[PDB]
Amino acid sequence: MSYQNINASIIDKWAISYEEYIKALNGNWNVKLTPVKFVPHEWFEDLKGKKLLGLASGGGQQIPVFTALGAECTVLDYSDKQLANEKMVAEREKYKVNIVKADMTKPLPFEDESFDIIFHPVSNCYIENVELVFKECYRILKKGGILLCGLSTEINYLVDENEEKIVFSMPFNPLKNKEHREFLEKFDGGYQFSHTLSEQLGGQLKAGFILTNIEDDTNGVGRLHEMNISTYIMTRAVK
Amino acid sequence: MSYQNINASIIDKWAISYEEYIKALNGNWNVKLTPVKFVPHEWFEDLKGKKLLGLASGGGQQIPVFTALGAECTVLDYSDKQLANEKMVAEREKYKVNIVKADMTKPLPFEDESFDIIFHPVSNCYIENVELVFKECYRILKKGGILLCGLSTEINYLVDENEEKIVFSMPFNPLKNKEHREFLEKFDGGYQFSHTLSEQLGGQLKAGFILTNIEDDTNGVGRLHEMNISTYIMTRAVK
Repeated sequence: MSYQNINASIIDKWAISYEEYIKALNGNWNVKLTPVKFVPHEWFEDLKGKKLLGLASGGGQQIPVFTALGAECTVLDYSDKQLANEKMVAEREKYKVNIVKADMTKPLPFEDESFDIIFHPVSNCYIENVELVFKECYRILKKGGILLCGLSTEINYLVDENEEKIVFSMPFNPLKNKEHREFLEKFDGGYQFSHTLSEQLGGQLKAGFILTNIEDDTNGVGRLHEMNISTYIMTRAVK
Repeated sequence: MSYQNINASIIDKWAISYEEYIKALNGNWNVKLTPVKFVPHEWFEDLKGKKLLGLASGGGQQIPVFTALGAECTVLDYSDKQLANEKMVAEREKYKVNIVKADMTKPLPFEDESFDIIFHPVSNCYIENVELVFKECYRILKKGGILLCGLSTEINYLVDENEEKIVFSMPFNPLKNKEHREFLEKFDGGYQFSHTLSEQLGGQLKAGFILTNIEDDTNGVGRLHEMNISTYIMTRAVK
């Protein structure tokens, strides 16, 4: 089994309400790239008629909202259950959505200049190398297209469950380090990877993107969140 | 008795050799924005003939190298001892340099569009508000000019005296929190401040800079360095 298939099966082992979809149709909406903050509405521009890709954004959480606002949406995920939740909500609200099962560690199955916007919430913590994913995002966006990302860092991988003593040496890589794989095994964590700023932000620059907004967020729950420690990045970039 | 004067006296209380300067005249050189890594030479373009500002870059370690390579340099720093090092090298090599004592938290004493490049190594951990400094950098750079920075983050300000446990809630601000001021006063650390990515990177975007390169670095010594934990950013941006 590939580590990506192991991750999907763990996610499968573990959706927007009808009322919330109704609110979105009435103009009342908010989505997240990271655990706490809502994405400023201006980052998306006008979505009516825009082609949107939810990159590892399944579960029937954000795509139903973008669909209610008029976007023609495609959702890519490697978890069958995340994809099933997207289909369940599409059926409940009688809307069309292009559901694609695919591993984002590999080339994306779309043509060049196919999308106006890519919505990529926290998810690349499940893949080892992110630079190739950002180059693919650049290829499939049209000129002037928008990439919005939620991005993990190193801090959450420095600590153990006590969220206090710094115990792990970086990078956190369970493919390469027995100690990191063993820690995840105590909590059924699968294969998760720390990533540096050279990866999460420099990877977008190397692909050609112009970064326009960079903001911080916290975990939403737990000790590091209560201490107001910034553990995630929210980014907007344009091609 | 201001915090900037306190920091300057602590740094004072705490330069390149002739051989190293001559190596630099011969195109054999390396400088740092952060504790460990050398700055890629391509980030500067060709220094010959460029007007360069070392912003809080005193100590006689980088400015003599850029002068050897043909840049016309100004060095700004608030530590008398750091500026003395620049004076000792300039007199030994008999080159021209503009040596300016000034507090970079306040407006910089330069005309708009005056410099081709600003070199800004790790230093803004000693000041509370960094967004105003980036705006001043944008004002004094020529169109098409380059800003190179070494930037501190939050991790170094999370930890106890042994770099073991995460004990401080953010932001770390000794002007506002007695507990933070007391911690530094135990190590003769002065007044240092944590800064977020919204500040260190978003502050460059809000001033008008276009980020072109983002890399990470470590502390160079101590427990977090031995664990390879990234605690600094290296950046290049263009106006």
